Amino acid sequence: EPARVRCSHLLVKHSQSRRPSSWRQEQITRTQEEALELINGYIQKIKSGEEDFESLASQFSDCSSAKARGDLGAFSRGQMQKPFEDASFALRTGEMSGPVFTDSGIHIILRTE
Ligand SMILES: O=C(O)CCc1nc2ccccc2[nH]1
Repeated sequence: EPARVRCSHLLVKHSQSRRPSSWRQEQITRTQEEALELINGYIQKIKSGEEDFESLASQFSDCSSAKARGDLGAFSRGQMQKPFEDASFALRTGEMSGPVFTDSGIHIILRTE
């Protein structure tokens, strides 16, 4: 295990998220069900090739790392919420997670380093 991984991510928030607003929407109104549908819709478009992970994240991620095309930079263990940390460290570089759940909402993660 490396000390640190670098990942990008795409966050979809929902109305029950820890903090239900984002840079792109003043109040998050979508239900958790709609959030997971969006996430799965993204996974299937990135898989077929119709959409690009980092373009989607710059447009639609509810995390302000959208401005950096999803890039969170490098992080060690003990910094990120545990489910996000665990999914990140289990990816190979270039590999994308399935849906990942944290208090902030639902994520997909791309390990870059
Ligand atoms: O806008 C916020 O409240 C923070 C968004 C957020 N929450 C995260 C949790 C884990 C990793 C990245 C994350 N980005």
